[PDB]
Amino acid sequence: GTVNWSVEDIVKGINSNNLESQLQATQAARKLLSREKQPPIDNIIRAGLIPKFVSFLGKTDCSPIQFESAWALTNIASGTSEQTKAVVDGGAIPAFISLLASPHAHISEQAVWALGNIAGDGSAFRDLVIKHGAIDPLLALLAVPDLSTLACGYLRNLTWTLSNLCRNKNPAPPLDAVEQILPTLVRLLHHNDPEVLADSCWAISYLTDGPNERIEMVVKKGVVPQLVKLLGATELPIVTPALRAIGNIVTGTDEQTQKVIDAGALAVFPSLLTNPKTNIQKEATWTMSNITAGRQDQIQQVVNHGLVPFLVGVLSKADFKTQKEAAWAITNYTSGGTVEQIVYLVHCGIIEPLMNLLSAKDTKIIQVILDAISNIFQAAEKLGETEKLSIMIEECGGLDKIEALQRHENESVYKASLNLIEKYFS
Ligand SMILES: C[C@@H](O)[C@H](NC(=O)CNC(=O)[C@H](CCCCN)NCc1ccc(-c2cccnc2)cc1)[C@@H](O)N[C@H](Cc1ccccc1)C(N)=O
Repeated sequence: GTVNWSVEDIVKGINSNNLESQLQATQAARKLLSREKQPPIDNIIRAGLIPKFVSFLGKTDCSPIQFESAWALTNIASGTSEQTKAVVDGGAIPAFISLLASPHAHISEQAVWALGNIAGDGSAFRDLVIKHGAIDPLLALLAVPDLSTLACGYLRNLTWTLSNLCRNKNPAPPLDAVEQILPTLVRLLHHNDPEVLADSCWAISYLTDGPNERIEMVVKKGVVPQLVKLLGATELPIVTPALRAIGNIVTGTDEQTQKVIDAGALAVFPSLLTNPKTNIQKEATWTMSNITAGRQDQIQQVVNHGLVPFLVGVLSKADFKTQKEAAWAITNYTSGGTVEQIVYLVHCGIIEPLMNLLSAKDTKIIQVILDAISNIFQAAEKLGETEKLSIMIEECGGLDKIEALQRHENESVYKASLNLIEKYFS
């Protein structure tokens, strides 16, 4: 009986002095805003309905209209940024926080979902939600001895909303709020529900997307072994953020990187570096590029796990963005590796695919490769084997690729390749 109302009818209903008529119009409004094709959010907004919906949130005496208006507002707040703003400007945030305490689960859950949409909109709304004190009652809802006694959908919404409080940058969330949330998050990260695990991983991946101090704050909570385990999951919705998170951690200090290696991450990388999903392969290689920028003993652990041939593989054939990542991994490896580790690199076949990418119409990857070639010559210099390396590069057609770079637009390149020609090619 609340199917297909017009906005004018809804307004008439909501403007009556009759709580039941209001409830009926609100429900009608909810159903409109729920329809799949082009819900008329903006018409609803233009009709001045948000303030009325928000005031309906306070009707403790009429829980069904609390629920319908929460749902209606939620549909609106899950739209665009201006639509979300309209919900925030109607005073929704404290009214939703009050509803977290509702004795009716379906109402509390709706409030959880609404705050998640508002906080997920941007840094400023996220921080406004935190300032209105959302975190304490959100965490209080998860304060049970075993998470398994909570309804599955309920727990998924809470996790999702928690992950939005961790999301976005400029600024990152307040340090205080991260610390408040982190222990619950570590807990959710050990729960056995794929979606809760996915969203927990996303949350950790956001918190580790920053300066080493923020990375530290997560890593000191001991999540890395669990991340590595999730890194080995079969579900792509779990692997993807676990790898993003692991990728962020290895952009940190050598000590933070070492915890990733100690947890056994490198054992998962043969499958990641050959993963059929392009973005996994790409982020796996990025991750390697940060590990090969570590200490020589960390480069050595890459060698020991048999990962150099997989780096040669990615460099040889892959999506171009992934190959760019592999080039970095190589330059970083050659930059910091021992002479013996660089010799090993060449013996694995790095030279030919390295040269084939000198044909890439991209300035940065050329600089990166030319830099790597230079590092390898510097290793050959310490062994007096510069000439043998020269013959190697020449025979796989690499020399012609380098002379052609003499004839190149950018001159950071141009001149790097001429340094190479003069110095190592008669
Ligand atoms: C831009 C650059 O500053 C960010 N990436 C880093 O790895 C930063 N790391 C360092 O500077 C280390 C610290 C040493 C760490 C010690 N363990 N020094 C050696 C080093 C130098 C250069 C590279 C390099 C540069 C460019 C590309 N690939 C690798 C890697 C290591 C950027 O790529 N971030 C991603 C982008 C992305 C994420 C996922 C997929 C695709 C892209 C993101 N936030 O989404």
